Amino acid sequence: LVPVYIYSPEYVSMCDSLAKIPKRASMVHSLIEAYALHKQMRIVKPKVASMEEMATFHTDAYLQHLQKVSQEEYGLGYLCPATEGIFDYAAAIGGATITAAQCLIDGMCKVAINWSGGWHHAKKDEASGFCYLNDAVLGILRLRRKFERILYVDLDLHHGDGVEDAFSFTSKVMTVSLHKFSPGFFPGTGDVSDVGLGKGRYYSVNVPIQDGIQDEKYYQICESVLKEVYQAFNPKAVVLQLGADTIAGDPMCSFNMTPVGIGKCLKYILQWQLATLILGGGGYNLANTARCWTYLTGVILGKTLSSEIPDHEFFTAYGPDYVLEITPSCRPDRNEPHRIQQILNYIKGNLKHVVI
Ligand SMILES: CN(C)c1ccc(C(=O)NCCCCCCC(=O)NO)cc1
Ligand SMILES: [Co+2]
Ligand SMILES: [K+]
Ligand SMILES: [K+]
Repeated sequence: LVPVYIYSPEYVSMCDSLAKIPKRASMVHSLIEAYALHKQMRIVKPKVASMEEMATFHTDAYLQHLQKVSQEEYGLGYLCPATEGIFDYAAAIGGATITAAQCLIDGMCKVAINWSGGWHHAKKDEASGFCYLNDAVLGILRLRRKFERILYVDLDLHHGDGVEDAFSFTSKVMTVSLHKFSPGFFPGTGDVSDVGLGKGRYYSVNVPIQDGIQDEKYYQICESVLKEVYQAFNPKAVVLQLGADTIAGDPMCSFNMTPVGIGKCLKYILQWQLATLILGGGGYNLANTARCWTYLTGVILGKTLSSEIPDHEFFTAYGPDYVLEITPSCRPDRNEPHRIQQILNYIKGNLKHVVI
């Protein structure tokens, strides 16, 4: 049947509050609306995550803390300050991801979308990198009720450390993250020699990338890795994290990608035809993130979209040119193709240890 699109007016208003990405949620949805793609999807009201559902991953001590400070010392510092209503926004986004997982279980759909999810840094007892709750972990754990092996792919600019760590000692969930890996660059983990630990050894994969990667070399990397993971690990479902802080024009100022490069990655995964749970993440050039996740939504739906941005609530944000396409910046590509090749070999090596 048709892709699920998780959405409600109130969920969006809630996610709009998030101080680092104000009104992003409305922008993304408004743009998806303007292209009529919600017509071609099933809309499902997210449920709010209960206290017990969040404790499938997070500790009770953490969670009760989060709640208390939401009314008026678990990582709630500079990057995750303890503002009002944060407990509720966290529950909302957690429930939204879980809800999508549920839809995939009940075979309602083969793809389910929560663009406002993708909070990949949160730990069981600590906030991190703007992430107060790990919704990707919550959804993976929900998918494990039905699906034997889960692949978590993370294409955010940043290492999916929170999700990797949660599953670091298990062979039931494999984590693949492609990310900027550089001294000083958050969160600092996920060098190619990071493979997980114990029973989980070889069931974490990390691709370290330098500034200025563009669509071609990026897709070459991504395809090469996923092909191997697919053959070795033979996943029964995919949780996919598509943070748009990789996209040219983002103030993270790092990668030099366009949504076409990412959708080719998404297409690769989609052809496996598994239960796939699609998440957003970072993305701080707000119009650009909307263009990306709108385009990606086109891809999910095998639609080609018109190059001119329809008029809608946030049309002014798309000036001066009002086109869907993003132009690569002229920034240097810092990725030596030798280093990339050793990275790919090192991973191919690693993945030989994975036999199901
Ligand atoms: C005062 N000073 C010199 C500094 C203050 C903050 C940062 C920083 O960490 N910036 C990066 C914030 C991390 C965001 C990661 C969240 C994300 O998009 N994950 O996907 C650096 C220097
Ligand atoms: Co990010
Ligand atoms: K990543
Ligand atoms: K693992």
